[PDB]
Amino acid sequence: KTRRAEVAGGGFAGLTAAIALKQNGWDVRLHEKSSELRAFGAGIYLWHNGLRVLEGLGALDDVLQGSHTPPTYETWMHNKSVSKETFNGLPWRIMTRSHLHDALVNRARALGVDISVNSEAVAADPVGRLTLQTGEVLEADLIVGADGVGSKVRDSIGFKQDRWVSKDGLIRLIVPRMKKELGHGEWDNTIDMWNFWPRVQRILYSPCNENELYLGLMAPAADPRGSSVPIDLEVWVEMFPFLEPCLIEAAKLKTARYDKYETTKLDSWTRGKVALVGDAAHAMCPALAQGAGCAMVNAFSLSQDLEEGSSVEDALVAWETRIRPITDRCQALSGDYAANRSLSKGNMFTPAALEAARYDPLRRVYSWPQ
Ligand SMILES: Cc1cc2nc3c(=O)[nH]c(=O)nc-3n(C[C@H](O)[C@H](O)[C@H](O)COP(=O)(O)OP(=O)(O)OC[C@H]3O[C@@H](n4cnc5c(N)ncnc54)[C@H](O)[C@@H]3O)c2cc1C
Ligand SMILES: Cc1ncc(C(=O)O)c(CO)c1O
Repeated sequence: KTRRAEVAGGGFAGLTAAIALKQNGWDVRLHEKSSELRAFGAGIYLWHNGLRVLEGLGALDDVLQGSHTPPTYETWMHNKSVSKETFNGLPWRIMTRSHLHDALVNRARALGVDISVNSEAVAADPVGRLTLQTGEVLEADLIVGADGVGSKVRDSIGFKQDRWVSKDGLIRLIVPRMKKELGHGEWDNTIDMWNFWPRVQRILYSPCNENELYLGLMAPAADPRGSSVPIDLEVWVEMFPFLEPCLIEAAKLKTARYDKYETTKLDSWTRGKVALVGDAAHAMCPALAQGAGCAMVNAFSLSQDLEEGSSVEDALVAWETRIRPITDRCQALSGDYAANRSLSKGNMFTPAALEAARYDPLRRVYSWPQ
């Protein structure tokens, strides 16, 4: 009598899906292919939409404790401040990835979500079957493909996919704030530090709390010094000398990686009893800082549509129809911003840019008007 769900992927999308379903009385098992539950990418921004998902998941308190809302989101071009934005009170937050992940994992475990590590999904059947790498076949009423950009769940079924890969990437790190050492300034702000001269180098400066600073060091792949890991300290200090104390700390991180990005748009997100959520369905450009935000909204919204008394297959179709346009629009605008380097101008968090952020998944309305 109890509905059973199998979720592939222990990232933000899968954990959100698992918690939301479990709260609604589903028996839920989650599979993570890695040997342990961990989140990579150093730091992350969430906004009102994702904070509302966290509220709905009962995971908000653990997130807000030990995370940070800057006094303002500031943009520089060539060390000149070009904008300071506060989004008319719209809630937002910066945190380490591990901080968000821990909150979600703790909540999943408190609810009794069955979590299997070293467990890899390699195929899904729309009739409600999930196959693991070992050969084990699991039957369920709902299968969730939350297994990231290279989703085997998705690819085992076959979806029409618009794929794009970025030639350029960035190096994302957590370092000590070194706040005292930074001297005079507004070092609690988000500061997006753009430059095109003398070279294309950018740092997104993102405090996570009183102890930890999230840095995104961005340079073209064709730049053999700026794209180097561990970081080429000299070329970063040269263009960002006011961050030297933090950059010296960053240079100690020998695990640093230069990560490129892909985007994904699919003809649909569903097939029978299989739903694709998160990057598996809709990986996007990071300009609007909404990749995980949309992923969490979508995973949460999936649980909502499964409460309507419909068959799982109909609920999944209804879910995509209801919730997908917010993501399609956000993904498109982020792509345009990225292609045009729009954020470099500052003042670009317009009402349209903030549309995904303004969405409240709990009440299903748009809040915090701009
Ligand atoms: C540079 C950059 C910056 C970003 N900044 C932000 C930001 O500030 N704010 C924001 O909201 N979003 C941001 N995003 C986007 C965000 O990182 C993603 O949208 C989000 O992490 C997607 O989560 P997911 O759970 O869908 O996928 P993933 O995070 O990829 O997680 C899937 C989980 O999949 C597990 N797995 C993979 N294959 C299998 C398998 N076969 N079987 C079982 N498990 C499997 C993976 O190991 C992992 O544990 C950023 C993205 C990039 C690239
Ligand atoms: C929060 C954020 N905003 C914008 C961008 C961007 O691509 O301009 C990135 C990439 O790291 C971000 O992480």
